[PDB]
Amino acid sequence: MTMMDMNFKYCHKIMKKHSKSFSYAFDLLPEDQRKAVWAIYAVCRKIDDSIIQFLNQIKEDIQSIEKYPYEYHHFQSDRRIMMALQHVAQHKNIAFQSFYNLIDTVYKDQHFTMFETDAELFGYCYGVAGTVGEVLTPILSDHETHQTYDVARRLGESLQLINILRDVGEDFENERIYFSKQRLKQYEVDIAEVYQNGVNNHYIDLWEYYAAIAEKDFRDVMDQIKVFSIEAQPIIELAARIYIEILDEVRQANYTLHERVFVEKRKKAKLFHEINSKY
Ligand SMILES: CC(=C=CC=C=C(C)CC/C=C(\C)CCC=C(C)C)CC/C=C(\C)CCC=C(C)C
Repeated sequence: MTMMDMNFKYCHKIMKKHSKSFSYAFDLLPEDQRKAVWAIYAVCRKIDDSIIQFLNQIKEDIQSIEKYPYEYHHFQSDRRIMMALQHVAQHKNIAFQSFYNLIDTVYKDQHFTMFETDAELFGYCYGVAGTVGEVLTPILSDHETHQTYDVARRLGESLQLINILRDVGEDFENERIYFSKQRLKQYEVDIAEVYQNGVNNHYIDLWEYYAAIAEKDFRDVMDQIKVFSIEAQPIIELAARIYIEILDEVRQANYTLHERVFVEKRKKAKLFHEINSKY
């Protein structure tokens, strides 16, 4: 166990801590690719939770790395991750701009006001997850064209959207609603009310209307999975398929707003089999 290794293993710990689904999937990659993904997840995880002196530190470390990839830096933030990322950046191409978007997006959240329109919601989704998918693109593809970044973005955005959908109650508890004012009003939904009195027909419909957007985006990515390298395809199929499965979970929980639903490891394993079986 070198020193890099320990850094990467911390990264890995973080990812497995916070995303049982993506770990499950992405741990099935070649060693080189799965390490890179650990580093990037961790950096992003670190920014998402960073909340404000830490976040500028993380931005500064990343600017360092981008300017002078092959210098030693005294990282202000988390040194274990920045080394792991710096190591990646030496061998692979990192969309630094996408990190800066995510960072920007996370600033703006300290004064979160509700989105006026779906457009704003989809634009948050980009900043929060579309950005991640872009950062990962060079890792999961042999040759990176515009439609490679496009797909991975679309996947990223839809997964974030599936997040929102699972997390509706929890998010309300933390004084956040991600459904847009225009869509709430059109569908006649008061999220405060549903939280108290259970679900109804108007909620289900709004929730089902977003769900439709996700499933559709998921399908659109499956039919373009080829843009990713051959080892990564079934991995990315898996990750996505597990995450759509989250939607049927919420349905069986009757769209509850008083627990995180989950896809038990056995189901995860079932799906790896279905997907693996046709590769
Ligand atoms: C938790 C989970 C997921 C979490 C988050 C996700 C996302 C943020 C997707 C979008 C983000 C992407 C592409 C990059 C990540 C980095 C940032 C967005 C900064 C599913 C697995 C279940 C767990 C770990 C236990 C939870 C308990 C239950 C399900 C009962």
